[PDB]
Amino acid sequence: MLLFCPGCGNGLIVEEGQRCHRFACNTCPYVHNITRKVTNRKYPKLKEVDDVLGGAAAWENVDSTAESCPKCEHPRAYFMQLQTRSADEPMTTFYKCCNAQCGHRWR
Amino acid sequence: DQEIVQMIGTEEHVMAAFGPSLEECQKAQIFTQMQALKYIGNKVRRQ
Amino acid sequence: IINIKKEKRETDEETKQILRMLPKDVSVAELLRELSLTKEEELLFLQLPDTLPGQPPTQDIAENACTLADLTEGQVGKLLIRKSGRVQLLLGKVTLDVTMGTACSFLQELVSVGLGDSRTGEMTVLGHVKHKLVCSPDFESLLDHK
Amino acid sequence: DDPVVQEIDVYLAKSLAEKLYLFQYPVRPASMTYDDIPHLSAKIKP
Ligand SMILES: [Zn+2]
Ligand SMILES: [Zn+2]
Repeated sequence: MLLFCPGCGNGLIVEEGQRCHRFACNTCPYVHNITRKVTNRKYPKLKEVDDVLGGAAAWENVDSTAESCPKCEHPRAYFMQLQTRSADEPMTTFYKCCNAQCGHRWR
Repeated sequence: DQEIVQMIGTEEHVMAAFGPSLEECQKAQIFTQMQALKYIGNKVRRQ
Repeated sequence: IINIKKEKRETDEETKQILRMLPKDVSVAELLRELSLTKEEELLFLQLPDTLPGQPPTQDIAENACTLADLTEGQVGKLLIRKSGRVQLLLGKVTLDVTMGTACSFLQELVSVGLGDSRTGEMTVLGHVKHKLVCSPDFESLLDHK
Repeated sequence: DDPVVQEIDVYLAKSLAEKLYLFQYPVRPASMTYDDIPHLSAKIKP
């Protein structure tokens, strides 16, 4: 930890004297011998995440259900709408249909 | 230095972050106002 | 090792780093425990406003600031403690409110430095200061009054 | 909220108006005091 001298208030460092390890300041003859054990834990953060991802139930966090696509007309789908282009007057669509492991990706 | 640390903050993470600054300051022989002013003047650019 | 000269932790309220083995108070409960729970006297440090609701008595004036240096001795006001924790100070027709100031943890020694002679004086340590009070005008009442 | 109890009076004293000083140590906690430390002198200016 951070310790300060009661005399002048400067930071105390740990050195070795003639009898035992002691805290001392660099601007005053104040010292303090260590009698019992002193500890300073920090408890660093541990890795809690298992880093497992990609589940089909978690992936199907989308609105698209029971629609009709021009590729395989399967019910389960995955739609995305984009409006980030002023030159294109209409909007932009991205539809994916992987109900029977098709994996389509078009505009 | 105790007054400086009290002015910075009394939180454990605050002291843990400010520790390296105190260590770098104690590495040099700057402990009074005159020495710090002399160091700054040495670092002062000519006008 | 000497017990009254150990190293002090950064937290002044938790300087007990090594051992041989605080909730924020309120002025009403403070005075209650200072008077009912115990009878020992206590030295307080309250901050009064810049101008008191009075006039300097024959001090050669102007609506200037009226501090304690102009008032005389004797009873100057009363300290009321209402319900729900209200702590007011009746200094005449108006009523100020007293709240807890910054909770100081460092040493504050109230001393009396009396320069009786022009060459040698006496410094008298009167006591220690622990709590700080703040007295403020009740501007809401002053506004709703007129 | 009426003033049920604790009707303390406030008195004023002018004996030590010009001789009262407030000394606070920003680096010394209130736990340790200078009562046992033998003092030697104090320089001061009016
Ligand atoms: Zn020191
Ligand atoms: Zn389909």
